[PDB]
Amino acid sequence: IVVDPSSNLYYRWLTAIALPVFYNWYLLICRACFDELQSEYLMLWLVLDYSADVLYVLDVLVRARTGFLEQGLMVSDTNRLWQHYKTTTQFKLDVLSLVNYPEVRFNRLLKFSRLFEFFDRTETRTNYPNMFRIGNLVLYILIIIHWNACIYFAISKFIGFGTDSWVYPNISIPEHGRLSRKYIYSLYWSTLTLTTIGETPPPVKDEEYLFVVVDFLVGVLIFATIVGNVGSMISNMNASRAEFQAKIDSIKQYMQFRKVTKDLETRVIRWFDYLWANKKTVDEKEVLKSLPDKLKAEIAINVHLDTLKKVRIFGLLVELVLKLRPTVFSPGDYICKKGDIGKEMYIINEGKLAVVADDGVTQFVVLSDGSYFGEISIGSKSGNRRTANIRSIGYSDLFCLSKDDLMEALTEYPEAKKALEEKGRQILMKDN
Amino acid sequence: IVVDPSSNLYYRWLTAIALPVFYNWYLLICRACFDELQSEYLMLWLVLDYSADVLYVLDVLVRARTGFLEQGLMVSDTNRLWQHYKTTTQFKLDVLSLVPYPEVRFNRLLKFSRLFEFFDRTETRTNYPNMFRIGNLVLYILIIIHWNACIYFAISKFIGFGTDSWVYPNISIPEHGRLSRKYIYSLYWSTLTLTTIGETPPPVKDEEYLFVVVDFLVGVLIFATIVGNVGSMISNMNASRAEFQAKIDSIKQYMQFRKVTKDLETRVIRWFDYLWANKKTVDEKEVLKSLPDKLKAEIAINVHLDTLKKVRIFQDCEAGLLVELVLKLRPTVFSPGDYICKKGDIGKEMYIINEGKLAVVADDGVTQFVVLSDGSYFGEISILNIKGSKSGNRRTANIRSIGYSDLFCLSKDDLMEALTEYPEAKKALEEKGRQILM
Amino acid sequence: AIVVDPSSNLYYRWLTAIALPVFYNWYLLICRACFDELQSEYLMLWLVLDYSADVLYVLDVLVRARTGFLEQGLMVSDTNRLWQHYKTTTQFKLDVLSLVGTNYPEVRFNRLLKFSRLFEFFDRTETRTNYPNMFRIGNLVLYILIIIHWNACIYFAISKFIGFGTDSWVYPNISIPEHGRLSRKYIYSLYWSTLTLTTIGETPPPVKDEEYLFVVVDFLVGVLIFATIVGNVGSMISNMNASRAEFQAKIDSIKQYMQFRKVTKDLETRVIRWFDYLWANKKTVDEKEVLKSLPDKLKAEIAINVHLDTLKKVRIFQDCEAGLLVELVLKLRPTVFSPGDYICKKGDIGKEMYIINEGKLAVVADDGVTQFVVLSDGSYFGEISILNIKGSKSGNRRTANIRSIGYSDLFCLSKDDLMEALTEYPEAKKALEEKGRQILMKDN
Amino acid sequence: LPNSIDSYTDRLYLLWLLLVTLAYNWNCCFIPLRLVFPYQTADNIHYWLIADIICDIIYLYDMLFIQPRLQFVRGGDIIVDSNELRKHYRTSTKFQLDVASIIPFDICYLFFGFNPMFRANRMLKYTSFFEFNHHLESIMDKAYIYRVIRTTGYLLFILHINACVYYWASNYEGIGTTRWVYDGEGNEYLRCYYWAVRTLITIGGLPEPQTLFEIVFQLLNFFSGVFVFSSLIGQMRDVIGAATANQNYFRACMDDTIAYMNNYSIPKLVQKRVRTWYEYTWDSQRMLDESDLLKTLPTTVQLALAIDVNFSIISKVDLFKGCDTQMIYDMLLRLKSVLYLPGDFVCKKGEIGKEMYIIKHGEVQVLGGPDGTKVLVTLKAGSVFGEISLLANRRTANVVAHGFANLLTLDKKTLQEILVHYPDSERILMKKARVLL
Ligand SMILES: Nc1nc2c(ncn2[C@@H]2O[C@@H]3COP(=O)(O)O[C@H]3[C@H]2O)c(=O)[nH]1
Ligand SMILES: Nc1nc2c(ncn2[C@@H]2O[C@@H]3COP(=O)(O)O[C@H]3[C@H]2O)c(=O)[nH]1
Ligand SMILES: Nc1nc2c(ncn2[C@@H]2O[C@@H]3COP(=O)(O)O[C@H]3[C@H]2O)c(=O)[nH]1
Ligand SMILES: Nc1nc2c(ncn2[C@@H]2O[C@@H]3COP(=O)(O)O[C@H]3[C@H]2O)c(=O)[nH]1
Ligand SMILES: *[C@@H]1O[C@H](CO)[C@@H](O)[C@H](O)[C@H]1NC(C)=O
Ligand SMILES: *[C@@H]1O[C@H](CO)[C@@H](O)[C@H](O)[C@H]1NC(C)=O
Ligand SMILES: *[C@@H]1O[C@H](CO)[C@@H](O)[C@H](O)[C@H]1NC(C)=O
Repeated sequence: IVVDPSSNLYYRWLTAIALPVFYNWYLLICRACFDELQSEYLMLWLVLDYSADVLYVLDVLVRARTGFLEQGLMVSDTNRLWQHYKTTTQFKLDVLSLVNYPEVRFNRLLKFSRLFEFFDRTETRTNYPNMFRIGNLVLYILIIIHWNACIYFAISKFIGFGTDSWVYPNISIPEHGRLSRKYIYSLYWSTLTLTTIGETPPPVKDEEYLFVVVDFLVGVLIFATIVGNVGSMISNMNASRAEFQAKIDSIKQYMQFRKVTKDLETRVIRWFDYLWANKKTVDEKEVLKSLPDKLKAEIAINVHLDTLKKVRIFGLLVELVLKLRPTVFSPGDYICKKGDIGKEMYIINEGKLAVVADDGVTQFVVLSDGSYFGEISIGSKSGNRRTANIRSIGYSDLFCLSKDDLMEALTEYPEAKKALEEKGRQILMKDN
Repeated sequence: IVVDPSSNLYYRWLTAIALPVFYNWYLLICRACFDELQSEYLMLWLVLDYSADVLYVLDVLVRARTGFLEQGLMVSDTNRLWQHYKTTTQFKLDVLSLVPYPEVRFNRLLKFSRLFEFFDRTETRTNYPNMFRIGNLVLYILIIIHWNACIYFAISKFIGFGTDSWVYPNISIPEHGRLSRKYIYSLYWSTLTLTTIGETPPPVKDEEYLFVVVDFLVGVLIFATIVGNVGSMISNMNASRAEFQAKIDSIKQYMQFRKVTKDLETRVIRWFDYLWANKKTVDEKEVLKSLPDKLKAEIAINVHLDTLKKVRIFQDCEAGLLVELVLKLRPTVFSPGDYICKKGDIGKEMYIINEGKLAVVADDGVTQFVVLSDGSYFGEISILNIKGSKSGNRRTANIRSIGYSDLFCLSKDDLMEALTEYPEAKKALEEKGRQILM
Repeated sequence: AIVVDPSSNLYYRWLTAIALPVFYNWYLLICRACFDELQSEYLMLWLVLDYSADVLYVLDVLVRARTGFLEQGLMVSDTNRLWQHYKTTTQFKLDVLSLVGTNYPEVRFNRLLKFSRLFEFFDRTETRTNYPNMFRIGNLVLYILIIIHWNACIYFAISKFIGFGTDSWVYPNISIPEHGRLSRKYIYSLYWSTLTLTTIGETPPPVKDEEYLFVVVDFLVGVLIFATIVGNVGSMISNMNASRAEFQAKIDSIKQYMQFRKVTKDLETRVIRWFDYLWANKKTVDEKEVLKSLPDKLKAEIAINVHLDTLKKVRIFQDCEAGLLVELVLKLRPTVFSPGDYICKKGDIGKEMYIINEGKLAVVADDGVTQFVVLSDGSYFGEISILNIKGSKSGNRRTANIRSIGYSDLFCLSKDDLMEALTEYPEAKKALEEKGRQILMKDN
Repeated sequence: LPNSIDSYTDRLYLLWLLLVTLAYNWNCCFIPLRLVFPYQTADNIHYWLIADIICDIIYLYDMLFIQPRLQFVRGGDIIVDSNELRKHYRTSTKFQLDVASIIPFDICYLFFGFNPMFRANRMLKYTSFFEFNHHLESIMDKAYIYRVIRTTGYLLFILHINACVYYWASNYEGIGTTRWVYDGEGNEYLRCYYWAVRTLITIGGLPEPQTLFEIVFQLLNFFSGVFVFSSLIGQMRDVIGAATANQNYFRACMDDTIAYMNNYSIPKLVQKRVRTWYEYTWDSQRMLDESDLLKTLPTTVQLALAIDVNFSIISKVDLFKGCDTQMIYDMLLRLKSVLYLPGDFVCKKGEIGKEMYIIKHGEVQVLGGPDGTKVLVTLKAGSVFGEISLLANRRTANVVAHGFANLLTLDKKTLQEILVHYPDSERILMKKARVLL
């Protein structure tokens, strides 16, 4: 057997090893600082520690018998795999890890790297990354508050219960002799100390003074860090929406400075409402330039042939959809007025447009998702211009394309070259 | 009949239905937990709850008659609207928020999406987006503080009033027994718990210990949300001033490190202060590129065509060259006393004077020959021409500014792309041919 | 006439050995002047440490009179010029003011004036370190331990001026053996100072009006300075990610684009596997982006000294020259393609030329996966359709189908960058042209 | 007192803006204090009236005289005449706000009690206060200490307003009646300011409020204290970050470069060479590069800054004289400053030359002896080398930097592009090449 780190089996094993490391950190500092859960029910810690021990040695076997990506290929030679694993600090920590019995159980905490690999893999893999970031920083403040609650109960056990007012009170009293009372009061003191709140009892000895000073300074820096990253995450949750409202506000400030007319004001605001409520508010040319060009062209052929498998006369478009550049035209706008110069051609995708001749009247035909706008402008007594009025009837999208770009993508297709020139000359034959 | 989801009739319905949702949430969790409200203002809550039922039923009717787009055209087929509304999940939420102790109205508090949609479309629509983000934030934290206040009073009613210390005190006494006293002390408790101040009486039972720990952790995450949010709102309110002051101290620190001449520092610093006091410090094309092409032409056409109809190309009706020019304008302001074109040198552009006061001067000292005002266009000699009576492609004179002049620019290749299929290339040629004679 | 340059290791070792005395003075002169039992009990330890700090301060004057500076590029060496540029500066007057019975360090407060040497040490350690964000977090922790300790001593001086146990706010009456020990005095006054500057306040409330004014001034000094501290510590602990957050934002925008545009699940997990590969093999830093600021000699030097595995094996690099090889790798940019995809097809245009570097991809036939020959690192392809072959059967058309067998780190190189490279180096250029022409004769 | 006071080149106008902000800040700091505290008794009432008359005379003298006597820009040109600028200040909204400010309520002071609430209409000069703070911020050389002092002044002012409202609430409920209120027995302003710190900072530890008005006051004070603490402290952290932005950007770029070189394999001598390059460019540039900061300016002011520094440097030298000054202007525009670490070669013999260099603040050397070790000439700052770019091509000698040299590059493409515009200078520099063979 051999497995790669991209495998869904490997992610499922990262889940099943993310369970007992989290168990071991949380309940092992709770056991080794409380010394009442053990003496109440040892047997659950026997069966859970046996399960965590066999999952740790199975993680040693799976981290032995997984492979990597050397020279672009996965590696299956198991003796060199064992030598590569044996020269690694992760296996060094694992044989320092796998040497009842809460001291060697406390030695079984050193496999945190599986939990960090779980957090990366889930942070990339999920479709609720924000859920994950809210969930793992809530997990980090609960582990910090739990370890500080158990450190407080160990300091109170080292001083003595109820010797003075700072420590836990006397456990001969049956109200302070419940394990639920011990854990939730030490958690409440840990919350009051770590979140810098106050209304604790005031300390009256020197180790209590040094510990409350160290705990308040760790409380300020841990409060700042972990409950400032939650502020950065919950204010980076709406980020592209914040950039879109930034674009809206900036355009509205420029229009309220420049004293523009009210119909243009509400047309621009309704264009912004169209781009918000139609969910097309992501600018793909700016946020999708950092991808490499091959996967950029692969997602281009995928989504553009999924929208555009309604191809005209010439099937196989692997070179013609390279530089499709969409633009959204508002309803009531004219694509080209009656007699203008022509540079670029427009194809229709998910739009419904129509032809005019006197700007509003003379609808000859409505237009489906088939053909071009600028098959003429690219002898027949004509050339290099458009002679048809095309008003945008609805909220359409239309790709634009360049003549030199289609010519240099057309040098491999002479059949499409002669088909395009023949259908443009045939359109001039039915027009002039 | 159909409503349009962009129109102001649907936005007035959005404001008229954002009221009962906010009433429902706020007064709902007040009424279910206090019970002096429920047993004392019963006719008022019955009138307001009948109004909330009939506005939820009219909201079900509006979403059964709303419109939605299909390839740029909205659907007027009401069977298609009702079938698409039945297939989406907002109808299932809108029926589960209307099926008949207000546990019935706890079922009714389920239309949460409409208040978020109202806040979103008001953040789009209104002219005070930072004020509306401050108001949205303040309403969110007041809803959290009010809900936690009613949860604390229900925990005190479930344990028993005045038996313990951390619980709200005994209601038999007339001090802490009025309903205004109950609600104001309970909201005082929850603002001290949620903003991590904690001057409250400490808990004495383990259930109250657990509730205070859960309440403090929810409160410290709410404290982080309002610190980051309010700080980001004030920084985005002063973001233009912050970026302009970063540009000012960047330029000023660079020039004071370089030991450059002090009147030149004062000239460029007052130039930037002119650019901020004219509010032109953010550029046009960097936000009109987020605008599309036809709307960029429509936002550009009116001001620049009205200031380009004063200048001397307005003789005949060749406005396609003018819309090709005003799609290609580069507005650049000039400090007073600064020469635009020094004489006899290279020329890469043509200029349109818009709200400036210019003077063609002599070389050594300033002797004003002619005063070019708004309405004069200049710089047309640095394009292709005959010999005439002058030399080649250079600058024929010295032109400086008198005051702070705003200038449109027309570069070479943009004028060549705009300078096809029109006789005003030849008309500008004969006008500058007369100028290079005289 | 031995000058010390300010960039050497000897100057930095001297900044460590002077950065100590200054921190000992700033940490313990206010503490010896406030807690009087530290001056009363211990005397010989402060005598030995204070004589060592005095001789190190006079040694600091003797080093700064003989340090160099950068004037017209070259390091100056004339020690009279060094002493003149020392003595016409404010640091000379601050050092002679810093270097002006045996129970009073209240005249010894003037030796706190080498804050310049302490900040010079922290700037040179923050340059010369290897863990910069860990050292800046340690620097801000050292600043708040200085401020908390200084305010603890200021609180005990105010309590000694008012009178111990006179009222509830001050330190209590020190004739009691509980409150009387020196360790109890310092740790309780540090507890009061952390509780004031941190703004918690489990402290007793003040009584006298001078105590009210001190607690108002101390809470405002706490709020402003700890506002600066918690803001800069939070910005440092958000700056310690710096590449894991931008990458996560880019994969969040990619996955929002995937769930919006309804791209199919196999290609969705393909781009998931691509971004997992680029993070896990740590090629997420873009070389020409993060070295956009360096000059050409440093960019050429670093592109030798990271791409020598390319440089020692490629047949272009088999007989060319050093300047040709460094302008080529300086104009070379690395990509990586997923396995089983098409880098370049049969019939297309020739835009880029490609070099194998820790990749293993074979040239394939027109349909299917039938390997012709594998091409390991050192081989290259592209040159026939990039450079204009005169004896060719076609022009600007690729002659074979090339797919990727493994995850191959490859080098794009444009025709424009290649013709800019081959300018007055024609011998290897025609050697590659005859190589491409003879494989064209094999390749019809 | 002229008719034309320059708004930015007059220190006496800035000192007058200091006097009108002292007469504004007196009202906005001592209206509440006089309104709620017993400091305006029958003894010091003429002292407070002399201060109010002095600030009202500064108000009236400023608003009548100084307001319409500065100079402003309208219609593209600077305005210098008196009557049109007087009508401009009349048609502004600032004059309407200032006559809304000064309503002389002394007729009601002689009728209806000495009440500073009648004088509290004089706190409507935020335009003059923010004009003062903008003028002092754009005049001051290191403005990051003044923005911090302005935020600390805002914090001490909002604490002063909360201390006055706390003493008003205690004086409305009766002083010392309950346990929440102020009870007397000391300095009244200091104990109420202690309350305003311990509430607005959200510390706590006060007495607990007892009745309805003090519970809703402590609740609204703590809530607005959370928001104004997290707003003005966030403003403090923002102005400190905007201060430390240049060094933070430089540490970010050097952090990414040294982390990249440690992430890959690069030896420690090249690591030391790259970090001493960064050390020298911060100790001599205080910036990362100049091109990102300079290229966001317009063309004539970029030409002015570059021509002032580098055309004074190239007008020291006369090797390129007898030539077109406009060619020197465009060549001045198209330069890039490049650094060279001491000991290394910028160009070796046998290489292709495609640059030209003019050394500015550096010292380079040539090496063309028996093996390129004997230094022929040492060109100091204000000399030139190149000429293989101009010969229309291998390199003659080994040019090495002696110290931390700083060179201005000049490319072969742009150099031939500027020399094919001007033929006479091309002839003169070709004669310079023919005598410099
Ligand atoms: N002239 C013309 N163009 C039409 C008509 N119907 C559709 N079209 C398209 O409209 C066009 C507008 O741009 P083009 O000149 O590029 O080419 C024209 C045709 O492709 C019609 O009846 N007349
Ligand atoms: N020299 C000159 N140019 C003028 C005059 N009136 C208008 N202009 C324009 O001003 C110009 C400034 O730039 P150009 O040299 O490019 O060309 C010149 C003319 O087009 C005039 O009286 N003299
Ligand atoms: N056509 C072809 N190219 C090959 C072969 N083996 C290696 N190559 C290289 O693969 C190439 C792909 O790009 P080019 O057309 O630029 O030039 C071709 C050759 O340099 C082969 O068998 N056929
Ligand atoms: N060859 C040479 N160059 C010199 C001498 N003195 C100064 N220089 C400059 O040194 C140069 C080094 O670079 P270049 O070849 O570019 O051009 C050469 C000259 O400009 C000299 O004696 N010989
Ligand atoms: C707790 O109280 C009992 C008697 O009430 C006493 O014997 C015991 O010593 C106390 N515990 C401690 C730790 O002192
Ligand atoms: C609470 O109120 C009831 C009402 O009569 C009273 O009997 C009881 O003693 C009160 N409890 C306390 C603790 O005051
Ligand atoms: C402190 O205690 C001693 C002995 O108890 C006493 O003599 C002295 O007066 C006390 N001082 C004060 C200020 O209480």
